[PDB]
Amino acid sequence: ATVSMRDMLKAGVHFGHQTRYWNPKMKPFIFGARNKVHIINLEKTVPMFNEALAELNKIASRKGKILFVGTKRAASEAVKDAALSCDQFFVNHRWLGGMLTNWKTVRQSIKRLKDLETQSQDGTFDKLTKKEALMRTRELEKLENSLGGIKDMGGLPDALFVIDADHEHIAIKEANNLGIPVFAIVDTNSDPDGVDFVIPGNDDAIRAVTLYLGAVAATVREGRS
RNA sequence: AUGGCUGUCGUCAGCUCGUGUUGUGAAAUGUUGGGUUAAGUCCCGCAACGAGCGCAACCCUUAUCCUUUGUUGCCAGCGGU
Repeated sequence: ATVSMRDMLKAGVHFGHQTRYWNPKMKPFIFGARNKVHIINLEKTVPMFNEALAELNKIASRKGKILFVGTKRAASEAVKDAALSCDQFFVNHRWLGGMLTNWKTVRQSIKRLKDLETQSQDGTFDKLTKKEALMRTRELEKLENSLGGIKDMGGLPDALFVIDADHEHIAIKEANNLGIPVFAIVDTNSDPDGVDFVIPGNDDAIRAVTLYLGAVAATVREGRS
């Protein structure tokens, strides 16, 4: 249910950012400065990695629903790969400011969406003009581009897994105003002071991210057993 | 002192709200930006997400044809003038 040290070195989780982009609040996680870029100390990661998955395993044991939030080009598809396979929810393209804190109004949008899939199956678009049809279908891809992963959820999730905390300060802050636990893959540029459970590591690699959420897909299945 | 009604800015494209969020606060954000349009018209991006009054459309008339009717309307195809 855990990962080893050498395979993490294979995915390049030690390759952080330059010294021109590091957040001074992560000095306890910096080994040294090789080639002018900070290198993450791996032996500090694995225990904190297990502190995260063990905590996430109990949340998954009580029939809990977690959220996978990754917006960058690396996890634009990787997040979805884990989601439906691990029976969870997600967002991968656009995080609407006020997705959880303003859940009362965004819930209006998901019912607005579920009407579109229903009208697309029975044959409601093939009785009216293309003027009203094609723009309504373009409204359907617009709504599934963001709400397509949390349409079949209902209510705000129990926990939350986020990638690149710097790029998702609007996401983790919404969980802080609710008290929802945060499991972040914090990088050298991000801030660790807003996360409940930090995991120092690189996120700018498709093989690195799949090593992360691919592993948490196993622990969530351990909770669903 | 007012209702009703009316002009005007101006048929100019703007004016706001709910919720969330930022700020001690007045307020801001949304409604900013890149293009576009007659138009916060539309698209993308975005701590914004949506909704309403507007704009547009639905109304009337005019320009084309078809179906239906032919009086007191009209005169091609045929007779008497």
